[PDB]
Amino acid sequence: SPLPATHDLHISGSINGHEFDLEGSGKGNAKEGYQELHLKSNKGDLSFSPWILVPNIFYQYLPFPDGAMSPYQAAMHDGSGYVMHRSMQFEDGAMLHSDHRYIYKGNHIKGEFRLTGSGFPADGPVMTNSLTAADWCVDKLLYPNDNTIIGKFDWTYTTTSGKRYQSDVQTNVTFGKPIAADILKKQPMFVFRKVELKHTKTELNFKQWQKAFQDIA
Amino acid sequence: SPLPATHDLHISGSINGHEFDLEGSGKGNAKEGYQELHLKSNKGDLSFSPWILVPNIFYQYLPFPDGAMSPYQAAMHDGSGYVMHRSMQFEDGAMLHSDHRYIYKGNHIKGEFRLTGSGFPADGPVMTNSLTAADWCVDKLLYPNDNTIIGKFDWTYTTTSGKRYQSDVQTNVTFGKPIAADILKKQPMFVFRKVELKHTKTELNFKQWQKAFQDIA
Amino acid sequence: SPLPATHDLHISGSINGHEFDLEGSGKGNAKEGYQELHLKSNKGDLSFSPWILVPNIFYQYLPFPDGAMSPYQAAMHDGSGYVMHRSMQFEDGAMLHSDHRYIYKGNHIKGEFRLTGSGFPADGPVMTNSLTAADWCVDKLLYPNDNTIIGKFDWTYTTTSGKRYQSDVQTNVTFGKPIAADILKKQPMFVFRKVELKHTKTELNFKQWQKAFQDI
Amino acid sequence: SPLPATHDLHISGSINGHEFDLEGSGKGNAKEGYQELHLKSNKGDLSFSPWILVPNIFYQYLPFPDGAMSPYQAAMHDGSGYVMHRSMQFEDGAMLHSDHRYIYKGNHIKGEFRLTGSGFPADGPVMTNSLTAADWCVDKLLYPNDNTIIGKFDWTYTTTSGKRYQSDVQTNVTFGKPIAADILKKQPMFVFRKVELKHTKTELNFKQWQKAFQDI
Repeated sequence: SPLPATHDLHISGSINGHEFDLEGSGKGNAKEGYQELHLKSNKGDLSFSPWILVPNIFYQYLPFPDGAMSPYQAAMHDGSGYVMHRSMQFEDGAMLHSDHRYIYKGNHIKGEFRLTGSGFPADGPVMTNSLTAADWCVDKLLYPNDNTIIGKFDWTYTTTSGKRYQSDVQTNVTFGKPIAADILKKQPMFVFRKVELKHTKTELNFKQWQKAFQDIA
Repeated sequence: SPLPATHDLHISGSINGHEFDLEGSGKGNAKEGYQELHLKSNKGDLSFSPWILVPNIFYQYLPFPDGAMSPYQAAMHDGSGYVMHRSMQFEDGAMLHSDHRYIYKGNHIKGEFRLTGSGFPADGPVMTNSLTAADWCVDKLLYPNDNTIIGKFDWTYTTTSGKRYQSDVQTNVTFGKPIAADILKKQPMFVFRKVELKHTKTELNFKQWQKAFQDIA
Repeated sequence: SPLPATHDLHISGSINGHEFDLEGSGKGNAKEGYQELHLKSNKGDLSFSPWILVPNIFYQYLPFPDGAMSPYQAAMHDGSGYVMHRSMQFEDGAMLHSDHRYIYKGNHIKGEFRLTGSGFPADGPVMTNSLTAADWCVDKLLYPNDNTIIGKFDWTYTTTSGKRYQSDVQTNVTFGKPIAADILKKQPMFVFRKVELKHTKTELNFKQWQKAFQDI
Repeated sequence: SPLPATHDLHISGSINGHEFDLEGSGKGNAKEGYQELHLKSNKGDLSFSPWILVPNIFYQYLPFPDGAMSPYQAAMHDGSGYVMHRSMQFEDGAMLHSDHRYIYKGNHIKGEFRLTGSGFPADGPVMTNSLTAADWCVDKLLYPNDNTIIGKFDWTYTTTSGKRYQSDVQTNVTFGKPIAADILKKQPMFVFRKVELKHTKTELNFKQWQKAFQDI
């Protein structure tokens, strides 16, 4: 493959015991780090805030500094691939885990994601649609061995009450083959991201900007 | 349904990116809290310690104090059911999540479990088969609303080096209908458990004893 | 050196930046695990729930099963002693850590505890004095080496709104001499405890029951 | 009240039960974020890696973007001040918490920091003095109310074995007066920092670079 230009996603699973299923497609620009995605529900109205599906709704679009391939891009490029496993531990006792798999077809990516979330309080912000936005975020990546990224960030939404809603997020990424030694010696690597989400009860339109950095200006 | 007498399990997923799949059956005694289970691999040798599959490898076998039905037993009994979502956060950066679903057929239970584990160090105790046993365990249960248990325990194995291997484990249990009000007013509830596991690279034989308690002698 | 029959406590530090200081005296039964304590404020009215000072307000009162001494008691008995370091990580972002020291004078314990708690939201149950009780509790103990206990429990209060207030609690205990081999080989050890607190803005009246168990 | 140009530190407490006490002096540039510090032990040779005292070894040196004062600096500037409470939760079960206070005398800061660390395994990198450097670091800051900062970062050292040593770090900062509205509305704020440490068993020589950012 070359760098990605387009992608689709089928994402499904359950939140508080209630099944959900979405699909759609999007595109992005793998040199800029930007991507956008449209999703539509296959099982009626979502009963939970669509914002809970971020960050889960494609780091193949993410370059590393000075136009280098991120390990994600490299793994797409030679076709050896990777999977991700993410955990979100919310401050109010909720948990959401996800598994991420991909199939490549030239410069197009097909994502299959499975999520399980539970323990969202009936009156907390996820079940009342009270999440309003996700804060700008710094992701910290380390490679504890040659085929794994352990990444972390503190994830916060703003909400309608003005109180933020917090979780600890950890993403373990497992590669089909060794990450290039030149990527492995620049640790830690950070990535600054911004997202937007417009949404109804049945549809999402998401956009994301990403930029990797070892150091700041 | 009545109380369970027998069960089978199909359990599958991936550990460090490597797929695994097991099935088998067992039985137990729902008044005593005891159950045993035999499992066999459908995909060759496990490349990870089988002990990592405990606690994941049926609280329907668990009575509450003085022969009362546990909420698990009650949910089987009227057929309204429940699911579980468990998270294990290991001290060395590994994570393992699981989703648990059941189907009842009279006094027989069919479990379908899906697990994703990742970030196990190549030289840590899971990938070297160095777990030797699981410590006796106290599970602490609360019901933050009428259809959910949030349970927790500190989970430790002994290992061949003599160092214990630790994780934080949280199990969120989501019920199809409200838990009985008489169960909901006895919080917290604790459960003392013991397990044994004999195993090879392709087969497991597990046993478990459980006893619920609000207070001790 | 005898098992403890009476004790004093001086506990101080700050909560959300506001200094506090209490002292008092109590007693208990080291064969049974029970003790009780009275504390009075030296700096005016407490600005936070006094319940936040539990569990921090003496495991020298705790025996082990079958009349054995707990490690806490043995270290009092030989004078070698120990310190505790405790951390409470609250679900709403607050943190409270404490440092515990003791002087023994025959059967009397003097505690000097220093505490820093911070980050408690102005409308949370601690700052609105809305905590009503602490749930009964199981403490899981391990000894990762011969002079250290690492213990954990999930700590929950009931509150006036009905919704519980939770924290993760880790207590590390460090001994001046090795723990006896016979205690070391019985792991985990669990301890079941119940507490009561009656309080006003200046005074606390605390009781506790505790009992070690390995199995039920 | 001027921005800081020099500072002293007295830092004490215990690690694994062993008391330690250091003092010294340093300086820095409050327009640039840099500061450096020298510390000397008053109680003999340290029995643990001196790296464990970082990050704990002065954000009054930290400016905010475009020459604005950080909240730390503004609270020095008006004399209203603040305290910090920090917690480090290590991957191997150790815990280290600290309490930070300051006295200001014109452009000079006096710090008094109290620390308790415990649970560090005898064969871990802290007790074998095997920590070699601290990774560069991004601190995420939020203000859940008008006098409080709640900050977090994942803290990692490199060690002689090649394997990193990790901890979760939460710092709660409490202000004697409200933070300015204009600082409050810019959340999150991030801070990028680099540190160096040269040390012997009795002496530390510490430098730090820091720079706030909202975006890159």
